Amino acid sequence: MVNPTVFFDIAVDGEPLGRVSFELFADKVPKTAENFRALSTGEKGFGYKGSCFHRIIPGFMCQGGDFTRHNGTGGKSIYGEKFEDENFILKHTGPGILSMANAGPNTNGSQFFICTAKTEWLDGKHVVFGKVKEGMNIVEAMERFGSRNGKTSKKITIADCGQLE
Repeated sequence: MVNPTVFFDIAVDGEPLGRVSFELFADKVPKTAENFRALSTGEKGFGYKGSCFHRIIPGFMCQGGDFTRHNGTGGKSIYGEKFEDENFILKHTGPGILSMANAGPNTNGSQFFICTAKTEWLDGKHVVFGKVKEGMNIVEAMERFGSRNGKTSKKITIADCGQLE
């Protein structure tokens, strides 16, 4: 095997921005990687396609994944609703890190965030499970639509998403 690669085609108020591809560390966090992969392909009948990045903070991160409530309070995993923190082997070492958002210990659903900088204070609190492979320039572009409190100036949506490799 080899770690899977998924992609997100980002749009700003419908206007295509570009593609961001991610390598999912299935070799270190198989359960967390699988949740993201399946939600990216939409194979379970629900997922990221059509959802938006509701919280974008410049110099920090781009958060999304709430396909149920579309406001940062919903979303769900492919294992029911919420699942345990698999492990904290990987750290938020720098820009491009893909990690799970949560509401405290063992509350992983579908929400995730892409770091635009090293965020060591999240180590041991959020499960790191992947990283940007291609399109970091697109993530930087998305970052320009965020604000200090996270509210986005325009709607940043996942026009399409799926698996490449």
